[PDB]
Amino acid sequence: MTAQTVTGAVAAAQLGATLPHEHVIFGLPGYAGDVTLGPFDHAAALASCTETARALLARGIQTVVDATPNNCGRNPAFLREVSEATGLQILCATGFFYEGGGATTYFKFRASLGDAESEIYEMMRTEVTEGIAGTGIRAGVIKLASSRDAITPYEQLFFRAAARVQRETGVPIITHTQDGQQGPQQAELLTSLGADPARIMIGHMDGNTDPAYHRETLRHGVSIAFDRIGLQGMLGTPTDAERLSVLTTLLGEGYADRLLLSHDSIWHWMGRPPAIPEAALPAVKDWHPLHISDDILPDLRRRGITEEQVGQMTVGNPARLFG
Ligand SMILES: [Co+2]
Ligand SMILES: [Co+2]
Repeated sequence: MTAQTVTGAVAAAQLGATLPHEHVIFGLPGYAGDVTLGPFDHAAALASCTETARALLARGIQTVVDATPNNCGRNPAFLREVSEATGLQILCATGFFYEGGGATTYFKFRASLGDAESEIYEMMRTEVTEGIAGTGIRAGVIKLASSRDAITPYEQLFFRAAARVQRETGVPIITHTQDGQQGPQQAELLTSLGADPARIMIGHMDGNTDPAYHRETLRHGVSIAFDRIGLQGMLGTPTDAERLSVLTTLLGEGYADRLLLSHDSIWHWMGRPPAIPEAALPAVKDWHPLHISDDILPDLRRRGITEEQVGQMTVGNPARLFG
């Protein structure tokens, strides 16, 4: 095992309770073009993010997996600052985001002129085994993403590169699914390429409310994450009540060792600060990284989920997957 964090290798048994998909900082592609009126205040970001990390530690959370793709404001050196200041363990990612998420097209262009898969493979392999941008800070997971209606031929370059790095290094893979679709397809493709199903987490599976979809995904041996908990009724995301309805069904069916829980929260936004309109405030009220600890786990316990099941989802599963 060992997990590769931004401060170094840590044993699987030292990961503790983990949030496996969050964003310490995050910018939607294009934020860097808005630098003049949306500059990065490093001191303010560090204060805000350290405060958040201290709050998680208070709740028994010892590790966070930052899922931020390379083109979405990823900043390993900043993650390391937050980690060294607080003791919160942080894994960072290597990967690029879905083909309708912007940026792109740099590799789209390179793919049209040459062997982009091989170049993406070398990037992922270098960032996992040696480090990111000269810093010596290594990625502890590979980030993949697909579009809603298909895993596009362009997206597949990244899936094929990631599978090879996975086979060679053991590194975990976590994913983005768009609008509650393609989970079975991701699982099929990655397993078909010989990637280790005990080291794959199919993401945003809470985006779909039909348990048959989750079950099919789960036939492939992989883990699945209800990782946007708290983001409610916003652009097709279900409510947390709908999420927990599906989760308790799956727990009742013995799936606790393959379910994981997160918020997909953003602790500090790159670019201009977010301007949330009045009618959207309910959607984001509970969308912050203390919601699972304070609201969700106690609610599951009230519903009859056992301490053993909660510990499996929040501690056991991450140790196996990331550790
Ligand atoms: Co995502
Ligand atoms: Co995310």
